[PDB]
Amino acid sequence: STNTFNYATYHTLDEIYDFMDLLVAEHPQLVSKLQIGRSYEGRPIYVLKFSTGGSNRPAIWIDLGIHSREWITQATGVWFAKKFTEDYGQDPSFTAILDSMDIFLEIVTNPDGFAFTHSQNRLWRKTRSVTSSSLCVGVDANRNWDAGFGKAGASSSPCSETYHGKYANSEVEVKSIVDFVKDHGNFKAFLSIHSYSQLLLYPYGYTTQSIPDKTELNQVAKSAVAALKSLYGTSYKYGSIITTIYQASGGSIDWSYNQGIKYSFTFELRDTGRYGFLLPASQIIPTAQETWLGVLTIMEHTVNN
Ligand SMILES: [O-]
Ligand SMILES: [Zn+2]
Ligand SMILES: [Zn+2]
Repeated sequence: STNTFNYATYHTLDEIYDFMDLLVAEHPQLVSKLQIGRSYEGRPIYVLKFSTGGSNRPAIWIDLGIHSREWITQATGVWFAKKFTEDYGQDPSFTAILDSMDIFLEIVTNPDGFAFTHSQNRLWRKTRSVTSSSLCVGVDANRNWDAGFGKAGASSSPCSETYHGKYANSEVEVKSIVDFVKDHGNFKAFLSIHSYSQLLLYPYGYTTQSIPDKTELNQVAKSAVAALKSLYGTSYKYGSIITTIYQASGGSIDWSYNQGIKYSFTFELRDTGRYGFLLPASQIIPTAQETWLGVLTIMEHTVNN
């Protein structure tokens, strides 16, 4: 049961996939599992849909683990999934959100790379797509989106960790999300989870031009970092991607924002470099707890209060 599943340790790809089947079996009144595509190697790509009814209700997209090595993200996603099922009908605020909006959660956005971090390279970041012309494998899925694709902030060299691929959406793991979100057409928030650095970022990453909704998103971001900090005092910096980290092209939130999805944010979770990607399992639950308060604040702003 999801009640005996250990949320305080890291899991394999199959354990997480089995957890998904368990959650759907236990809470059919709220969650269902969708296969939106298959990875380069043929692994199914799954999205959990949380909904209380309706026809094409406004939605919130949340993806985790696009960069496979960022294990704290998939772990936070599993906990989030459990959280949603416990809080509905309990937390008055979250209850109002699910009563008028659907939440789409993608725990393992890059399954091939995730399997690879467990079998061969713990620090693997990219997908596992093969390019016959190179001995190097993979494309950085967060440089593959049609948002300033091929511009500064990504590399054209296949061996680079930030290789953008041959063309925008070349990676099936990316195309499957683009297609799904576009066909859906009613997403109001697009949240992508990463690690590490402790930053809450909004568009743009590919250009220094300010998004027209700059002042609003910056206020929402300030509110979200305040709420997250309240719990354990964890401090986050926030701002546009280009001014807060560096210029980065072909990123997902830049693409989602240009698709009319206003509340597009990227979270860079714990820590700031002590452990980096190898965050100890003892910090899983705490990280998941604080990030939740931050995420919820953004959602309340999308239902509009
Ligand atoms: O990242
Ligand atoms: Zn990342
Ligand atoms: Zn990052």
